[PDB]
Amino acid sequence: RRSVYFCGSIRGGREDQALYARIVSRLRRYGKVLTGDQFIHEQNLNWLQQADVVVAEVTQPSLGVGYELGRAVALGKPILCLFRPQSGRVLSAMIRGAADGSRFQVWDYAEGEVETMLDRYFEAY
Amino acid sequence: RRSVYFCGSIRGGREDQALYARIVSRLRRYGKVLTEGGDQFIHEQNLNWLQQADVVVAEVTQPSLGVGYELGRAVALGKPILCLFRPQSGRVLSAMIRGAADGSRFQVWDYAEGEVETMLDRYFEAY
Ligand SMILES: CN1N=C(N)c2cn([C@@H]3O[C@H](COP(=O)(O)O)[C@@H](O)[C@H]3O)c3ncnc1c23
Ligand SMILES: CN1N=C(N)c2cn([C@@H]3O[C@H](COP(=O)(O)O)[C@@H](O)[C@H]3O)c3ncnc1c23
Repeated sequence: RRSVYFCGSIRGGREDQALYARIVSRLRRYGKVLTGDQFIHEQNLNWLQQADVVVAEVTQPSLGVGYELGRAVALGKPILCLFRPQSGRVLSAMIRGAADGSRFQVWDYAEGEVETMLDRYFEAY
Repeated sequence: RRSVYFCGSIRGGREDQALYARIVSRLRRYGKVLTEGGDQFIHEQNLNWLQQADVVVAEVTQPSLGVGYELGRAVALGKPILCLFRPQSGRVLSAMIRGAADGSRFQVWDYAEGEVETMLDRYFEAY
């Protein structure tokens, strides 16, 4: 059974929290979902090393999500970023520009599509 | 000359623009500041500068994917890091940045809005 690490804004804001729950619920079909500040950081870094794939929802700007992505790229992890363009935001150049189409992927989606997007990525992975 | 890479929110919000310019100015005293095609060019140019950099300085008060990402890449390259956070903002700093501190290779310092130059001074003559 493969490991999935999911990334989503917390102190950047909990606006998309309910959408994170849907993503996590869907990911459970595709693997085990892995996901006092030092302990938080070390436990997360531990789980990040274990993960076979990293999935982030990057619509809500977040330091932690970005940092997780950064450590994940350096660890050679396959990454999927999901961004909602209809949110009115322009995605961070550093995230969007990291997309190489294989190891680092960034997918634009509509709020109601999230499940079908996840299925599409994993049915190809 | 010594190279400094500076990180600050752009697409996460420009609330702290002025404070970055203040930081950049002071950093110029301690070395060359590398940070003054599309997004792919921006990422590639920035990774190149990050690799060259001797030290990484980030203002982490405004939440930002890019800043976090840069800090993540920087840790993995083994760069010395300094994060500055402003508790006056009312925000609670991300656990992942605050928890990433080891007090030498990765420092996270709290500051008040008039202390920014004096905080930067402290780090560089202890560097
Ligand atoms: C209590 N707490 N606080 C966080 N800020 C915090 C951040 N994170 C991780 O970092 C990301 C959120 O970063 P922030 O939005 O900066 O909070 C999430 O993807 C989490 O995996 C956490 N994981 C467990 N507990 C956490 C946190
Ligand atoms: C045009 N543009 N847009 C960005 N979002 C953007 C982000 N960044 C880098 O990423 C950090 C800001 O990321 P975001 O706040 O997510 O935009 C800064 O510290 C910059 O070094 C950039 N560097 C040059 N040009 C940029 C950007």
